[PDB]
Amino acid sequence: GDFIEDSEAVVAVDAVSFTLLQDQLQSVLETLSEREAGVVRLRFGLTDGQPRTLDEIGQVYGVTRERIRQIESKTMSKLRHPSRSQVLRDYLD
Amino acid sequence: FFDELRIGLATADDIRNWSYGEVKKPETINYRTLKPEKDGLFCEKIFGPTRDWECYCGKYKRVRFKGIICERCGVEVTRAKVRRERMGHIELA
Amino acid sequence: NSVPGAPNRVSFAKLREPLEVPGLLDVQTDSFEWLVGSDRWRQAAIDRGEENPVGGLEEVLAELSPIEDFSGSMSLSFSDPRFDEVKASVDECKDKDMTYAAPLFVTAEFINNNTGEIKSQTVFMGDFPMMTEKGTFIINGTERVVVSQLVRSPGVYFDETIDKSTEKTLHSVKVIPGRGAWLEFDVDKRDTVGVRIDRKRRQPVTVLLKALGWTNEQIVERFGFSEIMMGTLEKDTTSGTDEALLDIYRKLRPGEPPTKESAQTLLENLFFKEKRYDLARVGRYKVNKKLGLNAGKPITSSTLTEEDVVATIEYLVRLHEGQTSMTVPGGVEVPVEVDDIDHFGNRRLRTVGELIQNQIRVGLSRMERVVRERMTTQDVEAITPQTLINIRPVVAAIKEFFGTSQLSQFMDQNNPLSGLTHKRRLSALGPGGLSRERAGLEVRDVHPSHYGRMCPIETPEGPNIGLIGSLSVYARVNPFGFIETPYRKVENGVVTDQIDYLTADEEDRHVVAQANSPTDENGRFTEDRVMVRKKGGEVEFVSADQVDYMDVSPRQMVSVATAMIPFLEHDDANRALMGANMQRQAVPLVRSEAPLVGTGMELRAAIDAGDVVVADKTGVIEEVSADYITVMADDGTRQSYRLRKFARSNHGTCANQRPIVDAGQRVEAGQVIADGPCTQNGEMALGKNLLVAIMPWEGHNYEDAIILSNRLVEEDVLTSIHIEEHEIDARDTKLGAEEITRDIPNVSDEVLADLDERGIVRIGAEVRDGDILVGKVTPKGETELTPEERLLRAIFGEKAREVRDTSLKVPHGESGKVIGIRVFSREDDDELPAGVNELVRVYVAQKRKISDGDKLAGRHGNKGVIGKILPVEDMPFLPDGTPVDIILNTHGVPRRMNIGQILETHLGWVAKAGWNIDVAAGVPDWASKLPEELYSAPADSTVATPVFDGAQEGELAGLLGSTLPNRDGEVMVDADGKSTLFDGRSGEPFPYPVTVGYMYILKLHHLVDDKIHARSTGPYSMITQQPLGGKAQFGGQRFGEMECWAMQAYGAAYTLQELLTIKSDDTVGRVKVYEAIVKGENIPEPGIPESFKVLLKELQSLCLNVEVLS
Amino acid sequence: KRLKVVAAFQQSGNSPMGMVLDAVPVIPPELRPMVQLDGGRFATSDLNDLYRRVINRNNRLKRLIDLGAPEIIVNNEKRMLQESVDALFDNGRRGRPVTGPGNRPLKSLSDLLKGKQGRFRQNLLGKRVDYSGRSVIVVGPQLKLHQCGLPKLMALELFKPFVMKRLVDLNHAQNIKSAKRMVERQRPQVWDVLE
Amino acid sequence: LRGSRLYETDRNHDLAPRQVARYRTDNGEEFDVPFADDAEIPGTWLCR
Ligand SMILES: [Zn+2]
Repeated sequence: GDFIEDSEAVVAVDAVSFTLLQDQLQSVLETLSEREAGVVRLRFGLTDGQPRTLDEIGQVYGVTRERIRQIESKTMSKLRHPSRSQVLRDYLD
Repeated sequence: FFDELRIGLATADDIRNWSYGEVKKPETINYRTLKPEKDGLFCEKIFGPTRDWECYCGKYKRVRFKGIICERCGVEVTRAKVRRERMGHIELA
Repeated sequence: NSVPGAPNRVSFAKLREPLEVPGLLDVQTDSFEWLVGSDRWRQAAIDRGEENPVGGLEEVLAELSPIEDFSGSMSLSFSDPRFDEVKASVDECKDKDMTYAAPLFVTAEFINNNTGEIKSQTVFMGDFPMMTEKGTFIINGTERVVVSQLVRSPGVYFDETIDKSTEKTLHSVKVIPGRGAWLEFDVDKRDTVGVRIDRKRRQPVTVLLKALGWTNEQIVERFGFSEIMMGTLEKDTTSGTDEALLDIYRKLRPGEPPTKESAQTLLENLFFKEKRYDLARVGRYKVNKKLGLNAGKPITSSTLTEEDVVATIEYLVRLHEGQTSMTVPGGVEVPVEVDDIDHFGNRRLRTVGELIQNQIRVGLSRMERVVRERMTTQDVEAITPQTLINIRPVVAAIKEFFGTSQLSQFMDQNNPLSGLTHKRRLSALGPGGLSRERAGLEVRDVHPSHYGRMCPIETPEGPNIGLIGSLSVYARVNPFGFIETPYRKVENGVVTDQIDYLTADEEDRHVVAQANSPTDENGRFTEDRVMVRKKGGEVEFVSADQVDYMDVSPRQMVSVATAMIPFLEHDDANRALMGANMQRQAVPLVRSEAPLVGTGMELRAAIDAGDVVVADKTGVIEEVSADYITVMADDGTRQSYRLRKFARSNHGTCANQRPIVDAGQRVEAGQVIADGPCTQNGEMALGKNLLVAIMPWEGHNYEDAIILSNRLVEEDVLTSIHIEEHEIDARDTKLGAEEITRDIPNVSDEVLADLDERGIVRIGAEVRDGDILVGKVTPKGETELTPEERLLRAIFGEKAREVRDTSLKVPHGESGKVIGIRVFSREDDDELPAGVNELVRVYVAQKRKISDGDKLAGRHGNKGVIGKILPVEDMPFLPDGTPVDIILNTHGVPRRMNIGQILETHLGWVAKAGWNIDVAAGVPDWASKLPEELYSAPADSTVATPVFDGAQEGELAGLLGSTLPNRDGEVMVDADGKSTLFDGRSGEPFPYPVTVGYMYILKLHHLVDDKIHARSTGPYSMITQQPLGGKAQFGGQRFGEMECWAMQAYGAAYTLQELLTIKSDDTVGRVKVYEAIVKGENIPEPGIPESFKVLLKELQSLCLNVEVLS
Repeated sequence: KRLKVVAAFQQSGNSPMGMVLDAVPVIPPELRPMVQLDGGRFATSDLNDLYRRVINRNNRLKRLIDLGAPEIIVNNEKRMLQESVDALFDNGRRGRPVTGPGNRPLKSLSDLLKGKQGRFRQNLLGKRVDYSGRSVIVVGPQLKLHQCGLPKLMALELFKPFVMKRLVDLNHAQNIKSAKRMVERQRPQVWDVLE
Repeated sequence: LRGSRLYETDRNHDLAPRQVARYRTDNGEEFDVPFADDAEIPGTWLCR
């Protein structure tokens, strides 16, 4: 038993990097997108860990289905600009 | 912040109160699918879930349900590390 | 002279050797040959004076058979073991990772008593591991050695002790069998003779005598000499044999009710039936010798007999009374004395053959039990040996012993000497032996009987001191397991050519004279009195006519390693032990050279270790390459020898054989044709001979530290090659098989630049820490990626790949070139373990140069680590410009009592620079006894100084005073052995002359390269959650209890708290502290280490109500 | 001697009924883990083996009483249950210790914290710690009384987090992952920050 | 040599709504179980 390492123990450095990724992502790119951040947050669920389908936004708010997808596509295209797509390009691993 | 540590003689009532469920099977894990067997040793319903907020049948698999007991398998959805603090008892004739 | 090669090495020996050194591997090979049984063994046994010899396997099989079932109606038997041929060869087994064994066949005969049938035929008993020519066992591709075990031989042992209350002398005797109940008699302080049977309560022996069938008249007739016997008899309340039998049965077996037949047959089966009580073959002989029974007849029945019990009682009674001699009726006269169990006349040696025989016996017992179970379960007509014979238990026992027994050990392959000494190791531990925690001073101390059998020097330094030793050079093992040593028969004060092998108890009855005693050409002793050893091992002067035996050689007492310490007699026992132990740790160097000064053993040992290649038959060399040597024998036969090249040893040391012969060169049988790892021209070369100056230098050699010149690094003098193997396996999983692939998720294209197309690293590449060796991937299954990772993948359009990387990566701190790759794939045979589809081995070799922290040592126990390596211009240099290679501190020698190294240095300087003794005015007085060959020798001439017979004080002084000059016709070293050096740094000459010469320095296998690891964060334990230990993992250093005491003494409350909580097992604290350090913040407060919580919830178990209040 | 024991129950609020057990507790599984070793092999603490036996016997008794077995068999089963519980709490105390494969006795609960090994003297009073290393020592005569020579690699490993912080804040690495990657490969910029 | 055994933003303000049941055993021991609003409460339960 003294040679079997625990494979579920929290790795310190990793546990740090993640909270930095969650800090450098939620702050900058989210804020420069104004209210277009909200749709992204619900789409991937990074605000409460609850991914939501398109209709789950339209069930309450007046936005329509295809418009949400268009907004998502535009945000996806413009957030991949190197000036703002290079700082987050080191956390892929 | 501890004041004192008191030792005593545990009674049947104390042992029963410590427990979250009676163990009544010697099974530990099934041979195929390598998962804990119900009502035996390593039982999830007694000692808690193996994964974080994931019950046996998978009906509840997200943090939002924290504290809810699954009505289909009885496994509470909580941290997987509760398995090192949940006790069980054997009622011997 | 024995070796045709025989490199020239003049010797200072003045005594001619009357007996040649025997084979040093005989202890293993002869025992194994006895076990299996071989034609040469049969011939040797016949010649030795025995008829109808029986091997170990035959003995065990005869013991097992015949067998009849309960309520006998039919019988079975085994006989005639046979070995046909080994399945594979040595190196095939070594490479393919399979045991080197041969099949075994035994003829089994099944007989039906009702009809008289015979179902006789051969049965396959399994694969018996076989011994190689070197005396090793290849198990699962690994070479292993079975070490002989020292064990107290079975017999009857008497002793006496002074009581505490009454202070009377109380005598006791114990009968120790191979198997059976323990029987021991005693005399009480009340003057009564009792007996404890099968560890039961004491009672008078008279009841035992009565139960055995003795009326109350024969006891008086026989034991009428003593008075305690009559006291016991009169005090005995029991009357008649029947009365005693009932009491004995009640006491021994109080559970079941007494009966008549059971009571009558109780003692019969307890001791007198071989199936339940058996003295070994040695036990019967020892009992007969002690009590003088069965004098002059073969020993076939070994079980106890009724005569010997009364003989033992009489012996004990007479010994207590005070009689010196004693003779039982029908027996010869024997003396009366107590037994010291440390005497080798009592301690015997279990060789490898006997150790294997015991396991074979156990396996056959289990097989016989299974046969008994199956015998009465099927029909009696269509029943054959195959149906009811299960060979699994015996093969299982054989496999268990080799892979699990403590005696079967992983061979030490640092160098040939290490392996040779391993095979001659005598161990007191192991099953049936001593325990390291239950061994007092008496057992581990040197006993006089050891002389010539067990070396008093070679032994472990640590807690195993005295429990593990080495066999002496000339020692031989008696078939009973006792160690015999040779002596020269001397009669009428004239040494005779006859040689006899004697045992300790046998030599105790003789007077033995030391070999180094003056003798005339005729053989008659020159002196009037001679030095001898007496019965008690006491040393005395006696008249020349009183000696009846003589030592064979002066070095009869030393082992193989101890025999290679020059000037041993000038070194203290502790330092000699340290040097002998160190000799076995020398690592092979890239190039080897024999010492200038040594013993004559280096040669023979090198051949006996079996690492050098010797021509089998006389002939002429035909072809010589770096890989093979082809020799055309004198007749038409021709033989090819394969040379091992860059083969990893058991301890990751390069084993490299190279030829020394040339094409068209005549060679003779037994002549070395290729050198081994640590050999040079057929001799043993463990280190390097180099120039040394004895002086303190600026405090860099303070407290045993050593300074080396940079030359040894530039010229690779102390460089060594180290090879390591890395293994990876691709197997099956419930989620799908894992594949060896060249593409790995999330890896830079540059990283996998040296990977072969299959994903394996390319040969000749230079891998460093963290580099990929073999590419592997395993299925993931569930993903449940985090929202942040999902968004990151979406913005980059990266697939959630099915497989995770599990490639084999170079361990931390490793480096070197890739030299070899081995691949096994289940598709192409490759009988891998179930579930494994691919197996890849990669060999990485690196060349290590001597550096700071590496451990060097001499042959006299003068170990030390290198503290400083200077450039050549800084080292002190001789007045001719020659710089020294090593500086050793002067404060070590005198207090450590290893002055032999100074003589080594002087004689090494003499050897390197030739010498010539002027003989114009006759011969000098000091050189009177030197042999002619030592009168003059050229430069770089090697010399031999055998231990206890070698270069003398005055001879060494004269040779120092009569050396040849250098190229400029001048002498650097004066007649006192000192020279005037120059300071390399300042440049001025040192004020006083310094001792300078040549020393043999060898590189031990203790290198800082492989012991440096540090840790900041790594794997943790499953339960306690504390860091793991060991360099294999990212081991954390243990902060032991004593360190806590020290911290408390300092009053460092905070440091201790952080050590015990934050840095060990405060799970939350660990990650929070890492985050704080990375972010540059104050360290958070610790709390509640996990170990205490585990303790609390462990005490909660086993019903203890432990709780915390506030 | 008898009063020494009797007074404990007299002058307290606890009764001696605790010496007879009606329900044995069970330790959480994590403290007796069933870890899947590499290659699919399973390693299990023998403690959970003992428990199993108890349960088995405790079940058999429940059956024997149910169908009204003769008193001899019921008494034998009760004795077996007693022995199993005894060995669970303290193996080898009364009779021959319970053994599994080979002949090594099983490790009971008491053994887990009894002697030199266990928890008290092996995991509570002294333990292995992070941020630590070890190496051979050599004499430094040029050092001052308050100075020691630390190998470059050992110092780098010990100070890895500090080195990573000083690399990221000095713009040698863009983030913590980059700093760690740089430190692992030991690029030249690392040694400047290390000193 | 290594083995294996069989990290989300914690939040206390927001949680899935739940309803508490109530069960009696043969011995009169009361137990409570928090179930989700989906209900589907079984008629019989296994208590501690
Ligand atoms: Zn469920």
